[PDB]
Amino acid sequence: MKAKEIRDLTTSEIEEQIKSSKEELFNLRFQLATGQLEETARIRTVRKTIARLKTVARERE
Amino acid sequence: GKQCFVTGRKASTGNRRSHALNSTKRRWNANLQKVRILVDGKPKKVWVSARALKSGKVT
Amino acid sequence: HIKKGDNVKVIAGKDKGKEGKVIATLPKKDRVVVEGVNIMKKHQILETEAAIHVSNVQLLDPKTNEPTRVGYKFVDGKKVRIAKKSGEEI
Amino acid sequence: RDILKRPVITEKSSEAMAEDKYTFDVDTRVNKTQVKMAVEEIFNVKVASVNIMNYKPKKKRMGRYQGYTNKRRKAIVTLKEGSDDLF
RNA sequence: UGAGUAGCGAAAGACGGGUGAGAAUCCCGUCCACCGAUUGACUAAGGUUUCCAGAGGAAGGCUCGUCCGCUCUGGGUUAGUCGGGUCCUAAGCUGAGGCCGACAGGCGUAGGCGAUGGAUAACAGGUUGAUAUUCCUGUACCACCUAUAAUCGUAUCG
RNA sequence: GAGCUGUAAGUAAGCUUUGAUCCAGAGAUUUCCGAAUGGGGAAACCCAGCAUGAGUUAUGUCAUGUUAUCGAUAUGUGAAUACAUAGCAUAUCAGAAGGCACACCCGGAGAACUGAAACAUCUUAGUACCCGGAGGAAGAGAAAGAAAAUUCGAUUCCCUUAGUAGCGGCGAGCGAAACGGGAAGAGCCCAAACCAACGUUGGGGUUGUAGGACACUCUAGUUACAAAGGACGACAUUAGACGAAUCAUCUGGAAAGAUGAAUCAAAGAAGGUAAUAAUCCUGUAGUCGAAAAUGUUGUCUCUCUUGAGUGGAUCCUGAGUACGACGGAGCACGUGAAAUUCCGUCGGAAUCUGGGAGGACCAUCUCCUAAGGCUAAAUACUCUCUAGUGACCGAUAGUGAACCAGUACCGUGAGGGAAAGGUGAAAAGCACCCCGGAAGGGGAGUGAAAUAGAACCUGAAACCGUGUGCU
Repeated sequence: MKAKEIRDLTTSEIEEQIKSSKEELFNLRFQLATGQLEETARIRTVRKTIARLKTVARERE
Repeated sequence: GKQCFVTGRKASTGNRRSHALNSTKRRWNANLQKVRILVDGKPKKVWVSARALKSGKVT
Repeated sequence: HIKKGDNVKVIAGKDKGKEGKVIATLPKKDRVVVEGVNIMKKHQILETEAAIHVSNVQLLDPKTNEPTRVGYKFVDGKKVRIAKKSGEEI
Repeated sequence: RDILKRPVITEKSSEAMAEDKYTFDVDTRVNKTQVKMAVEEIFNVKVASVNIMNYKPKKKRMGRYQGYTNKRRKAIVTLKEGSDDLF
């Protein structure tokens, strides 16, 4: 039971994958490897958004 | 794995007895013959017992 | 059962018959922390409070300020808590 | 893609930066041709050559229970132009 | 109990200076001593991190230990040419159909798997505490793709 | 309906009354190996083809689908060899494969140790082991039966008959049935005579008081068998919610104990609370509650459907079958005076005036109708799911395993196989001072207790040390 606010068109769903996954999660991991990253709880927050994004995408086949 | 095609005869098992009643295992085999019979496709050679060939069967 | 930020009276223990205010709740171990009772000394040396069993405290009546039990009657569509020996809503 | 996992910052890699050689941890089941095409699209840098090597799990025991670490694949990439600018 | 008894697994060490709570046993230097068709240098099998650096002394070391193939924390293995696969087959193994056999299964054709063998393109020098025909420097080679060209439409490939 | 991010500490950074974390029903994603199925292989690896697509002036590179074997159905399908038929290339198939509870059941094949105080017939024993086929049960099942009454009426299981009749180097030993008392309890469908097509498909027909075809005036859907697909509301599981009643004093660190006074009870089962509690907490007796999925049931839909007797010209009622001889097996019954029924070889019948049985065989009486096929219930067993019990164990016991045990460890391999539970109510797990390099110890402090200090509840013996009265 979470906030399923994602209701936009299917074309914008693909736009929200490269943004959320490719450039946000990837950048947050290299920052921690050298070590500059506070607010480390954000790693989980981005990961769960990607799970929600692909769940609604499969619901529309 | 040899059996009569027409009826289904197969070998059995039993005892061989002597005068002193000593028993050993033996087998009774069927009198199968390799005979060509009529088949829907090619006429092939199958194992048919001599009893089946009685009463009139094709060849 | 015993929500935090309530007024309770201790009926068993060293500090029995002493009113206090609940400041923490540990439902996994069924332990309740009451303000001003069960003082502990830890060599680190500081003085703080320890936990007490939930079965040693009773809620205080709003009117008589006496220990009592808890009941429910479904006054509204939701569920509310009342007190035995009276009818006042906690 | 997300073939690269983490950058490697060690004492041997620090002297390898002077030769424009960067050390990354990559996926176990990828070839260096795939790693070659992954740097060029993320940092927009023209690469020269890629080396790669494999390791083995190490038996490390803490407390009372023995176990093994994960197998590691390490890649070294040589750049002719630009700079990755690791922080 | 045997009893503070047997043993402590082929062998040459001496001294000076340091570290240290503690030194015959650990580091540095000098002398003497032993092997040298090997106790020297590589590599196949096998073992799987025992390899490097900085710390430690409960247990392991047949004594001691400030030391270690032992404990803790971090590091280390880079290939178009080297060995193997995208090449080839010995001896053997497995075999579509097929033959035989109470069952389970046995044998065997075409065809495959299978090196200890055949075929196959690179050398020299330098560098770290740990990698070197792998990194770097200099000079090469082999296969494949792309755009004009000498010469070519009987060429050319098979 | 208020805290949460498991054991697991602990430190960070976070989420939550705009309903975190948790419980239940329903969906989506699900790497690689493994029947493993594109080919190979030393399982968890390597190497490809075909069709699209993503990037490169172009190769290299990558992603998504598909390509095993056998079998069953349509099409094209020279051979040798005139037409054909073996081989072949495609298209389709919730077709098959492998595992599972080393329990229950049915088949194939089938020991020895042991007893007979030796041993060969016999026994162990049709047991152990192996292979095959299933099912939630399997197997048997609708009289060619049991018997001798002025009879019964499919099969299965329990009691009794009974250690009886019998079998037996008549030794050791093996060992029944019918009657009678009970659990449960329904019976049907095919081949033939006959009827019309082009040997085929429909109708008709299923039996012993003899049935039917043929000629004669001739009317209950049973989806557990009896023919096979679907639509109609009530209970039961898979989360839960309400739910009566106690206050004082003494000892003590703590009261539930003792002394006194009260209350409830369709609730005095149990567990936890600083000690032994019907009235402190979770509960119990009683009642209520279901989005959604899954079972059972019963009132209409729906799908089939010809209900009765006298006459018997003629015809039909299961063939290499019954039976016999030879060599075996099984019936409690060891070939024996051995009926009853199975296998291998060889001979080989009759057609209601027919045929079989009543323990060799013949005659008379009585009963029945083989050579085709299905069928629930009473019966047997537990790897699992929920709820309970015991004059059963309490850490050398109880499962090998109360601890992360089929683990350590041992062996090339199949395989074998351990030891280890307890601080305190609450970590409140010793701030601080002194001896060291540290381990350890003496104070102080927490605690009712620290000889309860994590090698932690009590703490026997063997054994090892110190000091003392007599010798």
